Amino acid sequence: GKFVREDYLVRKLSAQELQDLVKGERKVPLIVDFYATWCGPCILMAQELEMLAVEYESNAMIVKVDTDDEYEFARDMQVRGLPTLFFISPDPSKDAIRTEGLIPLQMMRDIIDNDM
Amino acid sequence: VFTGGTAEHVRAPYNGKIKFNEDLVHPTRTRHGHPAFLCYIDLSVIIESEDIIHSVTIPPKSFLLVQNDQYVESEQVIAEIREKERVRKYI
Amino acid sequence: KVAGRHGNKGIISKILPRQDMPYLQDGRPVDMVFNPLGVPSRMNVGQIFECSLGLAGSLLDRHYRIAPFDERYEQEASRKLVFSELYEASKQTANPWVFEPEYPGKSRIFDGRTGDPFEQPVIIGK
Amino acid sequence: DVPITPFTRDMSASGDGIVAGLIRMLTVQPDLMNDKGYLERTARYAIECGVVDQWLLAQTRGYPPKDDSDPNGIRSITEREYRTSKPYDEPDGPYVMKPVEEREYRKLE
Amino acid sequence: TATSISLGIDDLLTIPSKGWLVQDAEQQSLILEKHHHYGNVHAVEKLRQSIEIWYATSEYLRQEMNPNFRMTDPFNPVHMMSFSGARGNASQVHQLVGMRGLMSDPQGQMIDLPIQSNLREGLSLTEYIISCYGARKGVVDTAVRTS
Amino acid sequence: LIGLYVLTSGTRRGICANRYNPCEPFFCN
Amino acid sequence: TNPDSDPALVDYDDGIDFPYDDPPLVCCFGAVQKEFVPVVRVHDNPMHPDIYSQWKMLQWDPPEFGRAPGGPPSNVAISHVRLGGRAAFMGKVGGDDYGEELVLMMNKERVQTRGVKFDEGASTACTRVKIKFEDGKMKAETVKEPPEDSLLASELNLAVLKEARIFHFNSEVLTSPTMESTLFKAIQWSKKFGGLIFFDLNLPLPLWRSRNETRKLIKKSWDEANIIEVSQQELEFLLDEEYYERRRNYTPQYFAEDFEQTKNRRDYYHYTPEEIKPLWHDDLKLLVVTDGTLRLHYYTPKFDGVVVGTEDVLITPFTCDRTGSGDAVVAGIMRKLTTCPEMFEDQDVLERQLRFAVAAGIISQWTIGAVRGFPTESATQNLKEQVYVPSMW
Amino acid sequence: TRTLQWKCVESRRDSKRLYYGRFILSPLMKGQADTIGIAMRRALLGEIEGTCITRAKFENIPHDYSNIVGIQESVHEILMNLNEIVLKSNLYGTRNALICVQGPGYITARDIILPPSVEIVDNTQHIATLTEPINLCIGLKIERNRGYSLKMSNNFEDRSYPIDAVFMPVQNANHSIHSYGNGNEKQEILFIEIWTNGSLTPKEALHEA
Amino acid sequence: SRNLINLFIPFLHVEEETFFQYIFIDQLELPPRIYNCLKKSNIHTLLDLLNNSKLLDILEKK
Amino acid sequence: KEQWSRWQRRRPDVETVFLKAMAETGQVKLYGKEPTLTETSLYRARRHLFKEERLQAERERLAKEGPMAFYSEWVKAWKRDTSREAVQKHFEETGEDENTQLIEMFSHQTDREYRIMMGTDVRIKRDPLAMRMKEDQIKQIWGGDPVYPTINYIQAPDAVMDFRGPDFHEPTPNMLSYLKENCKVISREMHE
Amino acid sequence: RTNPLTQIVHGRKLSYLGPGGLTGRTANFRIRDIHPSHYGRICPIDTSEGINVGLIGSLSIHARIGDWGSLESPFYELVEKSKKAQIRMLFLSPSQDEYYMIAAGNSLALNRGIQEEQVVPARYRQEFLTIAWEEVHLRSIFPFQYFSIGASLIPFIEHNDANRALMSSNMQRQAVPLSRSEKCIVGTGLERQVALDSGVPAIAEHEGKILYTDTEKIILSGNENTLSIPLIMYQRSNKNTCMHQKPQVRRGKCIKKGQILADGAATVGGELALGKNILVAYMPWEGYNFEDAVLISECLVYGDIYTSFHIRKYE
Ligand SMILES: [Ca+2]
Ligand SMILES: [K+]
Repeated sequence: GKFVREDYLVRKLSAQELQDLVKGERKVPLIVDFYATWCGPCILMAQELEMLAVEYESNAMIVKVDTDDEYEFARDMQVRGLPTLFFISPDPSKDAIRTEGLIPLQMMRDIIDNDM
Repeated sequence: VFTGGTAEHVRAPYNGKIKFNEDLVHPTRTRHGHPAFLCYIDLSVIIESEDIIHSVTIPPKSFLLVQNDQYVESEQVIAEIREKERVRKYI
Repeated sequence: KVAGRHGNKGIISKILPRQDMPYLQDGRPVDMVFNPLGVPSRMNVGQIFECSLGLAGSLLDRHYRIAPFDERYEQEASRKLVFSELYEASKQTANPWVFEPEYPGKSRIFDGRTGDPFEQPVIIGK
Repeated sequence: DVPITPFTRDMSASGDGIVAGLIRMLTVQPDLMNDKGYLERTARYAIECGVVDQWLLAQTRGYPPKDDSDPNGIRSITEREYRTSKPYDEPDGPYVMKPVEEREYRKLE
Repeated sequence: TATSISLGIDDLLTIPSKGWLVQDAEQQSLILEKHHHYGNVHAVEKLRQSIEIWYATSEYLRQEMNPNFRMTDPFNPVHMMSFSGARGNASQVHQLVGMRGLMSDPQGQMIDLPIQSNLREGLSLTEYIISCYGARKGVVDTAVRTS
Repeated sequence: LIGLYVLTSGTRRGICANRYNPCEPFFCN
Repeated sequence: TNPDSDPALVDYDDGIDFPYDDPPLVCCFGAVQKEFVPVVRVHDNPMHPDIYSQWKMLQWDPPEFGRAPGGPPSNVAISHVRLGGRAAFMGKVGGDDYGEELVLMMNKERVQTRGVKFDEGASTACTRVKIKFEDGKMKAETVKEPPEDSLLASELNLAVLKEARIFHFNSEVLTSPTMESTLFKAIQWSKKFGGLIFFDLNLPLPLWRSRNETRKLIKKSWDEANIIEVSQQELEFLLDEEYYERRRNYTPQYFAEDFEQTKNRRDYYHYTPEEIKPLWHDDLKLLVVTDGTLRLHYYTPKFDGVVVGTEDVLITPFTCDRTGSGDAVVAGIMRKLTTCPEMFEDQDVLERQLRFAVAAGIISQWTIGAVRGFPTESATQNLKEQVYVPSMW
Repeated sequence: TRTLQWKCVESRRDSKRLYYGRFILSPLMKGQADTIGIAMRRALLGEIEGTCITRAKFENIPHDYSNIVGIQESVHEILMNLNEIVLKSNLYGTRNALICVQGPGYITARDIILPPSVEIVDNTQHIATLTEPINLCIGLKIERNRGYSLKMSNNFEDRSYPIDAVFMPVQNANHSIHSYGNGNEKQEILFIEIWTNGSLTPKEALHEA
Repeated sequence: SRNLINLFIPFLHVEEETFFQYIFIDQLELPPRIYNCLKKSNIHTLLDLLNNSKLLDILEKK
Repeated sequence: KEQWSRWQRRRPDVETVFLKAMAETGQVKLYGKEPTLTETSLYRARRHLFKEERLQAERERLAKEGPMAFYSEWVKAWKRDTSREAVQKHFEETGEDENTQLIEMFSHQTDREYRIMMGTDVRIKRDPLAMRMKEDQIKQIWGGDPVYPTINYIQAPDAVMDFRGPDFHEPTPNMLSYLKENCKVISREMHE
Repeated sequence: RTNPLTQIVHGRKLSYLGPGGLTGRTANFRIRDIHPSHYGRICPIDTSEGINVGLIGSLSIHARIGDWGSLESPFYELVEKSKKAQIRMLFLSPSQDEYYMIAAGNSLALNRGIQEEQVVPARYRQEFLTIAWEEVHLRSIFPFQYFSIGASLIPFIEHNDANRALMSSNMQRQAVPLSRSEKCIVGTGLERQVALDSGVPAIAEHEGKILYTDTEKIILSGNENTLSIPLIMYQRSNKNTCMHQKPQVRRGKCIKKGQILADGAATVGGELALGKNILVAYMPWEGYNFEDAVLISECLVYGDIYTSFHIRKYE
């Protein structure tokens, strides 16, 4: 909002909204979160992405995908468990790196700069 | 509150079975719904414990809540000694 | 006027030097002395639990945030929580006076004036 | 290591106290003079008497006055006065505030 | 000061037979409630039994509190404070080491749910709400009685 | 009243004073 | 001395002559992770996408598959040690900080990490993938497996395998070609020394796609597991998902066939051994079906039955977390199996010891985080005695 | 050689301002350890003089509750920091000290200009933080005394804000009495453990008491 | 007063003169025989090992 | 069918733990493996009598063994022989009497061991049975670990208390920004 | 504004009296009594004797105002296979509260039978009764369900008599913010919400990093926008109490919207801190602690443990 700041910075995207984002040109590392509201650990994970999004205001774009809405899409994305992220490099030739589990916030920022 | 007077509970002082003649007492239904005996004489009950017998005297007009040959734990209520607001109970 | 959170209000009548206040078996003098007679008449045993657990928390360097009615999990849940934490404080910090098996939550404290112990153990805490 | 002042540096009070303690112990038990256990206690008692007497003398006589009203001219100060330090309040001293002209503010790290 | 009487958690000594008596009362209450559902007893008979069996148990615990203290722990700190008459009475100690018993709604009636736990054991959420009736009645009647 | 009660609460008696069945200083003043 | 050799020639021997220390050692094999619930399915009534404070409502009203979710084998090892047993973890981690942290996590839990290998040229829990747009849908392919999925058969610790009386693994390793090959070697070694094989399915997201496809993958590992733990949803999915759903939705048209059917309680259906025949095999010493912590349907060659349990995540609404509950019940089973060998052939003691597993799972649901709040043995034993009447314990 | 010996069985330096020392005195005849223990207990706790800052004098501030531009701490924060530093001195009397420095940087106890009578104990104690190059000069008064400074108004001087000094240097003391088990004269063993703020080692505090 | 002084004199006496918890035994490669022996004695970290006194030859290099 | 009662477990007591500890020592002989409520009640009446006997035994042991043997229990770093004969032999060899050796032993005692050793203080008179009780026996005083894990209660005593946690409501908007957002109040720029 | 607790609890008071209300004259003691419909809506403990006893109540923590001017308290609905049930939390007006079998017991009882037939105390028709779990309609799951804020700050409240807990809430409204506050070792976990809602701590209304912090203000930058948050230093409250805010964010740290930046008086680290933790012994001491007297040491005096700042305005 213009007068009230939004409480959450991590934007939820559809499977299609994610596709054109990957197909389109991104100048910053892309972090894709797969989560479910019923997932226990994803509550703790979701807070870290909000904290991470504050660290990377515009240097890195963080989005999340709900596996309830896109169960078939997450399955095609080689997602084996729920607390799973995907760091998509801005360079198309690079390889996306997938992390599984409650990775420490320190690792997350290390992946953004070292490998992206 | 409900007995309309002074009520004393005679509790078993020893574990064991209770021996008394059930014919000497009159059948009755207590205010709690439990069947029991009404004692109108100086009935003496016998509690045969592990060691010895423990004869206990039950005064008249007192409800006997136990049965003959019934096993009773210690400190368990045996008899009630029995020596007007109206309330509507909605169900 | 000083008061705990269990309705144990109190006026301050005396201020004593640290060397004549009663002290624990680690030598630390107590900061405030309460009348034990207040608990039985006012019937607020929560301060007894809070007192003992406060001592354990300071020694173990912990803070406890306990939702009310912890006995719904089990009987004597608060007693089980406080005694276990007292023993943890008595073990990690090697202060056997913190948890006395003979009388948990209580300890023998010494008179700061004469230096001789009070024979009956006293409940201490923070 | 008893308190000693220039007025009591000769330790003569200890000498008088020591022999006084020796006399005190030997007179009360004249038959235990050739007793090793009693002599150990006697000698220890003499030491304590000598220590006390020297300690008393220092408090009685005090210390001569420092260097920057009495019939027999004798000026003395107590132990507290002997241990009292100069205030170091000299306006030119480095320990006293000076006007802004000569503050010479030291630089930090 | 020299003796330094002081009460702890375990100083609040409970009657050894409380567990048996409460368990016996629960069995009678459960059996009677089951037959009330069957229709062998009516609601008033259940209501009386619930109130009376828990009041008799509470009174027996209070009755046996002093002889237990005298025979087992004569120098119990909580016992000496009340038995000597210094502070508190048997009823207040019974709230700590026995069971708070039955409270009363602000109409004189008895609340059929008993308070089987004391203050050392701690009350449950429902028992504590019931005990607020006694506290509210006590503070209100105190203002009336004094005025 | 507590302090006086403790003072006059005398010796432990009987089984509370001796472990086994038996089957003390004297002061002149 | 060759881990990759056939477990039929000379053993690894070494200098073990003194008896092993009780309790018997347990080996948990597979990836090491914190949290990371593998069982993921599509669920209805999602909460707010952003407001995670509402997501507790799905912890005390969980999806039926997520009633007692499992986790990585590390959780089973960690929970087993807190229950008093001894557990050793076999797996590979990267040389980065996270690999040190994960190994430090298990070390502080008294878990023997002597079987943990370090891959210096790898990043822990990091899978490098390539995104490809195939048939208009974005997909990914595993370019390089993570060090967890990269344990070679030559890196197995035969000392752990010889001592380990129970060998535990999940179906997550079956999603990695490297680990699947390594797993069968470890199973072969474990059988050689006499250890029992424990198969906790915990089917990950890919394995829920098709029943026929999944059963083909599980087929080899299912036939060599002495003990198998599955959930109700996993068991129904393997046999017929639609058939058992129709039974649950069935209501008699005119009148109930018995008084209990009138109450329309939750359907705690106990599968008959005839329905278990497709999944049964000769070596299967024990099969347990867990409807969360509510029912433990146990199956043995001689007998079968169900152990009734409970769950009270609502007793602590703000600190309830289903995660790791499945690990706790599995660890509770292995804790008692290693100490009560009579369980496999005595139904009465089997139910009594399984109640310990039920109590362990209940406590594990009362705290946020899996490894953070795995119950202690005394805590589990106390809850078992409080929950059940003394005749049942 | 002496029949009655004492020794420092353990000396520790937990931090710059927390020294621990445990001492044994054995063998003591029955009742002597109790007498020595309590007297040492009271002497250590309240009969040992210490020296610390008593009042500080600023120049350009209106009161001790204002804010100085360039300093990250309020004036009241500075006084509490000054009240926390530890000083050692064997001499009595009120002495002056100066903190005339300029920033930016951290002002520590090492930056205090002390008279030769007193010495700084922990030079690393933080006092103030300077963010901009201002010139800060503070006049200090150092006094050695017993107990604690009276917490009453004495600021009638030239804006020398008083500091509630706590002169006691022994943080805590404890003593234990153990039976020697001689069985012939009831000898006893006395232990004394002393905690000091570093202004004097526990052995010195044992002697001073 | 004298008895009190004699009690505190000894304190002034002087005598004559004459002229890596975060590393564990699991990580370092050890023989299973040695590993079990240490584990039986609750020697989990290296600090527990040095507090008790070809084992050392392999250990000293790491 | 046995009914769940919440009183089916006997309440953990100090008396039960000590009575069991005394049973294995032989000081007491209980009727069975577990002390009954009658025996625990009887223990309270005579609890002081048994404590004194243990205290007397320790005093007798100290008198016979000697200061070195008795107090070597709380000095782990003392490997030398603490027997009466060894102490006498050491004095003959070196001239250091028993007191000198005793001060030497306590020089190696750590502060943690010293605090444990304070149970032998002639004033405290801590129960010898309580000093040597194992942890597994102590836990039975309150009845083992709590079913609800204490880690839920534990909080570090330095925490900024993140207000964006799962247990906190949404951040409260400024009142004159929620109204502006919902166009209920026009800004002064619109007004002028 | 005596302390952060008073600022919050004041706005949640219920006044039975007032214009058109039942004043002290028309104050029949029935209105001064606990009614079974008060459960979860009006705190039974917090009588809060102000103008008169039982005429100034307080709302329960989870209590909410219904559409028809009614008090609604949430309960957990035990739906029996009735759809997905979406949200099982129902706010119940007092009218419909009476007609549900609400139970507060736990489900940790098992027998040779099933769990559904296990009995549990429950409320029905303003009456407590023991019923099996299968007849129960609702559960009260929230711990702080039936209590106000004052009574919810008492650890181990279930071990205190209710009347003492009534006065404890009164005393905590008289606590003085000290010069340096200190968190309680033992609490209830409600001090977090009390500090959060009191507005005494500084809460970031925007996300971003901390560019500059000092004793007077905090600079926060986020979304290419910077905010200069001012701090409150030595400001008198209506009860002559100092309100001082101390920054708790270091420079360069990133802050999410709604997180704490600085904490005011009687608040440490986002928690209500109205007192101190001190060593305490419960023994009689020569009569200086006779009855409710308290004996303290000089350590509390020269240590400034209970030193408080008070600002008086003369106008
Ligand atoms: Ca599973
Ligand atoms: K969990």
